[PDB]
Amino acid sequence: TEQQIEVPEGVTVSIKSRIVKVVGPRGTLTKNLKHIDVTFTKVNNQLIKVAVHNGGRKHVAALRTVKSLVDNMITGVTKGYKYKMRYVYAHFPINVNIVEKDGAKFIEVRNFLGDKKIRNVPVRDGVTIEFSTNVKDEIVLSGNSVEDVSQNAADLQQICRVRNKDIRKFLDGIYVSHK
RNA sequence: GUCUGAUCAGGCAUUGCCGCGAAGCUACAUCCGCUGGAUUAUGGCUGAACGCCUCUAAGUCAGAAUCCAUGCUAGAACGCGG
Repeated sequence: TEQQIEVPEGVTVSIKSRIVKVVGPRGTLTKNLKHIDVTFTKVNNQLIKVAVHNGGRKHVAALRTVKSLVDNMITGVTKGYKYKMRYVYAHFPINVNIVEKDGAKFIEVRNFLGDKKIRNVPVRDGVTIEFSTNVKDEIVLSGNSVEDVSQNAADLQQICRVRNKDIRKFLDGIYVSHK
């Protein structure tokens, strides 16, 4: 089938082959968007329209999602999402520095479990990670994208997953709060 | 023990006669030794198939000795080539 997605006043959508751009005051975000047959390069003024002729189970998947991610990219570049995690610790005081001053496209977790060491991961695109107010448990991501924003949830969770000691007993772990 | 005439001074000979070191070599001994790339279980990330949902169909990431290259020898098919 075919679907329609509009664009408001202070946003400019521009799909140009599979390469998409959505423009907003936070940033301008690129991903790709094109499956088998389906042509999303049909800009009818405001309405960007996905259209395909064929159907089928796995085929209808890439009809909806290319429609969805342009609505999600406008919410990302305009408003900004907030994906939610928390630093948890058992006894030892888990210490964090953020992507400002010291962190030059990296975040850090030190004193995870009983580390004298450090478990380090980089960060993705133009994500303005809002850790703390004064001090908080919660770290909360926000950026210009949708994907790259919560990718800094993935970055931070996997690098210090509770592996070498058990997750069940030892409660040093930065788990997800909710999507 | 015997010969060189004898004494004597010198030789053969009995495994290097048998008793004790340093050339020449060595240990029971001396010296030395881990770079980048590709990805899996697994966990997530945006988002489906399928009004909700979730790692995959579009889209997109973190990730294992071994894998793989660093380190040393070599008939362009590898000793290049001035």
